[PDB]
Amino acid sequence: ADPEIVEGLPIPLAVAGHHQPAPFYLTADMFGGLPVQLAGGELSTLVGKPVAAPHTHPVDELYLLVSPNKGGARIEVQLDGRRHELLSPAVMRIPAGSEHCFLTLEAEVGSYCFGILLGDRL
Amino acid sequence: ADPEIVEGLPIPLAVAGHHQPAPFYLTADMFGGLPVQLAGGELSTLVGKPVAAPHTHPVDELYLLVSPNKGGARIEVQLDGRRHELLSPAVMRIPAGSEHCFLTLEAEVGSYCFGILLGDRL
Repeated sequence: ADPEIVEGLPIPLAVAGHHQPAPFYLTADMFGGLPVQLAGGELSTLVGKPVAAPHTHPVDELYLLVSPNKGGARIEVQLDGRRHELLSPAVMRIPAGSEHCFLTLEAEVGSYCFGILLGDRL
Repeated sequence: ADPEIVEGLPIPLAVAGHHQPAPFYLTADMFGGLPVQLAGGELSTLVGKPVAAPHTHPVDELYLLVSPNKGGARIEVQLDGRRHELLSPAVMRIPAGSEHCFLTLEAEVGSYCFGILLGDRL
């Protein structure tokens, strides 16, 4: 087993507000310790099916939205109780402590949203 | 214009070893300053077409490989002059200073590889 690689992905972690574990691709324990965590997933099966209720983390975060066609995915991010619209590709800042969640309004195969956590606590 | 969002993506930055600019989705200047940078892209048009010669960065890095079907993308990462194989989903550590690059061997629509730079210098 090659210590430079992790193939045991995603790592499903319990996360506040979620109805099933969130899929993690980077965790804080990896490779002797990372300064970020990263969760997310492909959106084609999540149209109209939010992964979570509004929830918080004690670290700043970023949402990253990508899709193979320009504008191929659209999400709504609730932040501080108000909706923001993202059209792929896009990034959005989510301040530490802020109540947030996203909803997929449209996606194609290969649309991805990731939550990038700028620290090691959830 | 909503300061919490960046829609002007990707941000094509000149990067050593590349033949065209690398597509950045997170840059160090964003949102008043980030501690990471992130570049990458969809792999279906990159099968057999490496983006770069071996090159280095002065910060630790991670490669993240995802695809809509489990095992739907396979890449080879050269690290320290030796090839490592990644089958999606996977992550690989790339130590600061280490000569590295990747080659897409197989991908489907929606396969993505990202380089996640654990610092603010290239």
